[PDB]
Amino acid sequence: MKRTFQPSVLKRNRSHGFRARMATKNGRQVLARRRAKGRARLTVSK
Amino acid sequence: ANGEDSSFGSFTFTVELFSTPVWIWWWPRIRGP
Amino acid sequence: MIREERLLKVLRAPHVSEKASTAMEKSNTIVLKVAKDATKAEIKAAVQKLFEVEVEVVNTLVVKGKVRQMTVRSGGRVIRTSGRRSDWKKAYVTLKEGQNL
RNA sequence: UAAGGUGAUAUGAACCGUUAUAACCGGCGAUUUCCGAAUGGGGAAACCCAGUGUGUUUCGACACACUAUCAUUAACUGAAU
RNA sequence: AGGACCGAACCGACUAAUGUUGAAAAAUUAGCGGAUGACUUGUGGCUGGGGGUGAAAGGCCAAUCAAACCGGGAGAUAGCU
RNA sequence: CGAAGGUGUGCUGUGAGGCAUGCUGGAGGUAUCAGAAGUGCGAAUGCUGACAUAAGUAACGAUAAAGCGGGUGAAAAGCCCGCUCGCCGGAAGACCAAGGGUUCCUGUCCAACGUUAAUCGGGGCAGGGUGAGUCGACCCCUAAGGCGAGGCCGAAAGGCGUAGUCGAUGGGAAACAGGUUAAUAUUCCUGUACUUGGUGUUACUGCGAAGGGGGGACGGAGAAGGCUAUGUUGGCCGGGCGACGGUUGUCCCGGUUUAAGCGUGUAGGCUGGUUUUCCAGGCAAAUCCGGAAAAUCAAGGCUGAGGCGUGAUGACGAGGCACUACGGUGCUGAAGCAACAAAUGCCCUGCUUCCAGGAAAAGCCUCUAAGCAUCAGGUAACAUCAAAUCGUACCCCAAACCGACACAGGUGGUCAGGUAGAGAAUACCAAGGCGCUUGAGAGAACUCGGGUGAAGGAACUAGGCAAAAUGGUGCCGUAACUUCGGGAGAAGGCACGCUGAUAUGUAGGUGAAGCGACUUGCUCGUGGAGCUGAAAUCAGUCGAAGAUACCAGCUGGCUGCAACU
Repeated sequence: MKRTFQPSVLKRNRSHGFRARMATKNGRQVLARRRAKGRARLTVSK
Repeated sequence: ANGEDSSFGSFTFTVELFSTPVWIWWWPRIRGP
Repeated sequence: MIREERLLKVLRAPHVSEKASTAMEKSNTIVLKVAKDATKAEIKAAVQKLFEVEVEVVNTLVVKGKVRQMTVRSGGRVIRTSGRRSDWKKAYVTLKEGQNL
């Protein structure tokens, strides 16, 4: 059966990547929270 | 002469445990409706 | 033109392997480790100047590093660590007719 | 300030030093890759592609600087008219 | 010619059996329907929660849907256990 | 010279408890009287950790299957080598994209991982491995869409959008064949090519746009015809003469390969051509496009598979001859042709037809404007240089991806050999790849998946559920009803094998030499060698049975509902 995760690097980066987070102020607020928590990986960007 | 590896880069085996709730059908089970 | 300091930077080491030895003894080809950002023109100039040989052509590839695992002890306690070896660039330098080291 | 040092892992190796210019500590400097407001254009962060000058060249090319947007001010020029 | 016919790929899912701490959180085996079309499929894109989308079933919206998920108001309130 | 804590013993109080001291333990503990509380646990399907029980029980993950000999080893059902057997074969083979990220190859190890063992491994450790002007990305161009200077809106945040700028799943330049590594190859080597750009020299010259015009540039279906990939047979070459009757021949086995490029330009497709004059059009102007006249020849041009030549007296090549560590390496090397059959591939972005009327932009060709004028630029030849950077291992219908698993599931593209067959169905095979990581016995009930059953034949049951049955091709024949198409494969029948003859292989298909013409070769007409080859009829013949397996409609009658896909 087809499962929900159907990976694609281009779609991954376009949806949750660093430049996508930086494009809006809500996404920029996501990054600030993750910096405050001290996350080792800020985004899915790799 | 052979030596000793003394590494075992897989010696520490991390162990977990998790499960999932299971759907059961109860409709003829019923003593009612 | 490439300055001489750049040339003294771009060459890292000869690369030793049986593929390298066979290449040298078959095709007059020299295998080196080079700076990861060294272009083929830079490698050509560096070999031609620092080794005093005449170069036919340069072929390059990037080698991805592997994950290496070993332990470090930190205050009477051994902890397993993991990390990736750094990437490096390999040059296949074909010599016209000269003899190298 | 000094008889000890070259951070932990670290043993070792090769060395440095012993009144003073070894190491360590503080003030002031220098260097400070790439991404990131990121600002030369673009982009799927850490990558792709330039333009204009200045200088160099063994004619293959190379080095450096500048080039975002907005606000205010000034100079120049300047549509319907 | 054809939302034409029989029938593989391909797309479905009518019946039975098995399975039901499964090989599998919906499958397998034997049959079954469509198979040039209102078809099917890859790769991108757009629509966001009282909102979307729906050849309409309260269907589907990441194994969650008569109002998703995450975090917060929050130690809601609980004449009940 | 032994604190807390742990573990026994004795004593003691009405109780919560207290005291003493054996052992363990190895450094802390606290009279008394006050003071403060995270102050006392058996329960809350309480929370966390550890350990039981069922129990050495179920299970060990497709019923494709294994058996021996040798090797290594402490140990071999499982590893290696060999010989047999079995399974897939439009896949269970091969190559990728996506995704993964070293799983790749070599050496070592067997703790853990692997549903068993393990000497083995996609496991641990170490070392190695990815070579590009031509493949891909990047790059030029744009779709859907996104972002968007100014702008227009909006309590703020922000929304929309113009110029523009991004955005492939689409359009824009060029390499093939052999050889080679344990692991890469259109990347390395050998041979033979090609593209774009820069810069010089020479010769001849009108060049010059964010502008105009061409082009790129486009649907579905259907039907040829011409070919090729590929296959079969013959010829040729090399080998063979049979563990059991026969086998010097209408005998057996194997091989008969060769590319990009360059030259030629033919089956086919499209289109009249060439001059001259003129202009309310192409935001301006044009010699280009569009339009209108006139003359003169339609005998011109674009496009285009394949064949042929060359590439190539080269490469490869059955097999021999040597060495060997028996892995494998080295040397040499015959023939290398024809006929027939051929695609879903190519001509073909064609042709015919239909209506539902089938991207864009750049590269490319062309025209001029401003401008430049003996410059600069353009064209051609030659020379020379430059083509950077990143990817390249390996899996890829799967043990490397998505499913928590070495999970019977899911996953887009490409290739497609033989005999039967309409076929990419199906059966058996090739190349290639596998026997599915627990085995060994036994041969109870019962369960599962199947085979066959006397007599009966739906009596079963809610119900013919399930099973059994039917099943192909050709021909004959086929009712009511009907919207005239249907109903309809209605129903129901019959003939099917093999051998010989018609006919030493027929009808048909293909078609060589020979010959005739021509506009004189990739020509035309005639001819019929050779090859291939149904179907039918007559006669005979074997079996219980000739669509013999796999494969492959059950049929008919009356009604409800919904027209129908």
